Amino acid sequence: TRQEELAAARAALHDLMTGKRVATVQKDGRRVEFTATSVSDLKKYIAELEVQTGMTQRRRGPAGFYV
Amino acid sequence: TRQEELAAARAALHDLMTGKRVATVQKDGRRVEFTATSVSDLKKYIAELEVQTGMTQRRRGPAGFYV
Amino acid sequence: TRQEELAAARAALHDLMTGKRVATVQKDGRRVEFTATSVSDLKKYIAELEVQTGMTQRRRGPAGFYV
Amino acid sequence: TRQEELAAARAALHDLMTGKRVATVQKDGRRVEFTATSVSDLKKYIAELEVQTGMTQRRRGPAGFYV
Amino acid sequence: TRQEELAAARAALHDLMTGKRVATVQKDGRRVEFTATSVSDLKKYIAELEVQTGMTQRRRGPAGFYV
Amino acid sequence: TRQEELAAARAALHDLMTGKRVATVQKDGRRVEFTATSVSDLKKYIAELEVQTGMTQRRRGPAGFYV
Amino acid sequence: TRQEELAAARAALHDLMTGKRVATVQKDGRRVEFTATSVSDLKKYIAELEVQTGMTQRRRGPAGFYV
Amino acid sequence: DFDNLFDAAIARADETIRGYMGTSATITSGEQSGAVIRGVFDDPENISYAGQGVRVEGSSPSLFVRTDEVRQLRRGDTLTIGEENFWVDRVSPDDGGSCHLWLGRGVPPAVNRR
Amino acid sequence: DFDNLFDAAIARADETIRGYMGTSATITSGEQSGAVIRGVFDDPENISYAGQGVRVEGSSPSLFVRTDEVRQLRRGDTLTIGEENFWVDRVSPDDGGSCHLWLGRGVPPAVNRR
Amino acid sequence: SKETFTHYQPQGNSDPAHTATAPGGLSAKAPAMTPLMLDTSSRKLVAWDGTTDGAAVGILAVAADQTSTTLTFYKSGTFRYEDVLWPEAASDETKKRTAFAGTAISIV
Repeated sequence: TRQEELAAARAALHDLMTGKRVATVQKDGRRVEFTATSVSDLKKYIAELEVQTGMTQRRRGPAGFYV
Repeated sequence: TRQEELAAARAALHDLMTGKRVATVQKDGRRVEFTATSVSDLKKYIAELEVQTGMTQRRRGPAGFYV
Repeated sequence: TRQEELAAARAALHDLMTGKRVATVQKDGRRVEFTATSVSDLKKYIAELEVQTGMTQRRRGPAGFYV
Repeated sequence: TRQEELAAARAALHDLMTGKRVATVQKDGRRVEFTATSVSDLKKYIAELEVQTGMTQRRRGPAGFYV
Repeated sequence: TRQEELAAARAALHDLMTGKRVATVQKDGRRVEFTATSVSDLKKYIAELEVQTGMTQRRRGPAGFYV
Repeated sequence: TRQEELAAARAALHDLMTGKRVATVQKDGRRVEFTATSVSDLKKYIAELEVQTGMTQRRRGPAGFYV
Repeated sequence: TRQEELAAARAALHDLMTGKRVATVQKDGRRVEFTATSVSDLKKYIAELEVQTGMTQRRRGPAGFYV
Repeated sequence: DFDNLFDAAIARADETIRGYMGTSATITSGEQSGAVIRGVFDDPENISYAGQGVRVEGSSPSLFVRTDEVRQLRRGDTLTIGEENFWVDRVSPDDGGSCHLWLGRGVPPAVNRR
Repeated sequence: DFDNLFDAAIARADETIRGYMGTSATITSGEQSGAVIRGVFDDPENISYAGQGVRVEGSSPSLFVRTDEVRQLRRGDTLTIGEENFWVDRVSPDDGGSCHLWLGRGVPPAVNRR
Repeated sequence: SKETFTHYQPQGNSDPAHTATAPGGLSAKAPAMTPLMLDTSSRKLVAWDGTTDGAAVGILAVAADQTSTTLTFYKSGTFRYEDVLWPEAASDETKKRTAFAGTAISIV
């Protein structure tokens, strides 16, 4: 249950980036709203979940040097 | 009784992160707000809950060096 | 009379962390609200109330060194 | 009239800490609220009165060293 | 599906920069609002998604010197 | 399809500078609020778009020194 | 359109300085508002558009010294 | 359970308000017979003059309990709130997670079913 | 799509509030026959007294559905709210992105037109 | 209280044992050093049933399961018959011995 979690979180990230993270909804007496996260913490959450799950490698180890 | 609360906190983290951490709910004449927190505190709480629970290893004792 | 105190403090910590510390409740003509407490201070209170009780240790003294 | 002061202060501290310190109450034409006090200074005050009254020993006189 | 949301995000950025990112819309008790972002994060998101997708080169690797 | 974007952005900057970047619109029940941008990021967008598009020579590099 | 653009911008700047940078216009049922801009940014925008325009001398090249 | 993502929130809201406000009363008679249910009892005023002066000043008790246990409540059955005694005379339709209960005093007047 | 700059935002808001608020109602009979729509259902309580005491306390169901999915809905056909079934008594004109479907209970009473 | 420190000699020849990686579709926990064949329908990697003849493609190098999107397996070399996790379907030894014929994998 990590792949669909990744998909949902990434879709939420993309829509928040573009236009589609709705915060409040109102129905003239039936209204609610949700708290909002931050772009940076959402991105690092995405990175953490993808690295912990079984998808492909995304980051290598340091960097070699030679003359 | 650590597993159920660990799972609940993880699901709440995901739900808050994506779009659905509802803060106030209002039906006609009936408002109620649940206080909200940051995300770093939630992450450190879920990490400490997992580590105190008899879960798998997540930490390594420093790191030795060899030539 | 401290075991239930610890239980209440832990439950409050858990619900506040996930979703369930209501800060205001409004009924038509009947609304009340409670002051909110920071998570760090609640953790301080949890730790001190737990250690002052006769329950088992969660803490040990400083560690020495040897070659 | 000191021990009951101590008990009331501790009870109020616990109530504030968990969820219970009611800030405001609204009835039909009854808006009554009380200013909140920070947990840090509340703890300082309760500790001060506890050590002022005839309570048992909590503080100790520094700490000597010996080889 | 990369270029589609690339173009969507670019268009959203152009809109926000110009004039008409809808912060909130209401009509007779039907009120909704969308969370806002920052131009910096939107531009860096555009850049990173462009790098992830198969767009042509935009940045290069340092620059050597020679007399 | 970048020159018309440049023209639109320049016109938007001009009207925003003078008097004519509308924030809110209200018609007795229908209201629309648009996100507020700044001037620095707007002119940064203007500069980046004009340099990337087929706009003519406007920028030159370093400087020479001689006696 | 540089000349009339400059004239309109300068007149708007003068009006903003004096008394008539209208922030919002409200008639019963219809309320709108325009975004508010700073003054220094407007002044520097005026200066740069002027120097871009083929108007008269406005700047000079550093300064000369002689005993 | 709730196919809205919002009815769960409204149910949490209603249980929270019923827990932090109101009282618990024991249903009397009816198909529920002996049972205890917690609601939020309020009671405004109502005045009627009838003739010139025949003022019959009374009260309009309401309970507003959740919909789950209010089912198969019917009308003729009674209800005791704390120490006082009442009886249901009207039930509002569900607003999503609850409904208002209107309470008369004393014994319900007859049945007059047929 | 439409020369509004505002109705597009209205439609997006309507879709969002349909998604986050309301339930899925399926229609039966009529030219739509069987179809599934998302709409926010409400049921305010209304009472009439008529003569001496004729309390006929009832409900006024409304659904607030988008006109696009309910084009040529007519009036005679029925509707089902999940397990419950209704019948459209009237349809409001669209306000720009949707309208309100006002419903009655049971079966529509005859036709009575010719 | 008789601990036997048996030496581990998985391979049985001097030929090199190269590895390769490919996405896998194991439906059960697959221990290392296990024969596996390419799926007929999905063309994915699954443990060899022991009944299909010649369909086996290699020997699993490292342990994996359903969660493992891809996996590494031996593609060249020669191993011993004893330390191969044969499926229980494989009854007679001779077909197991000849199972990897025609590939870079051999058994002894």
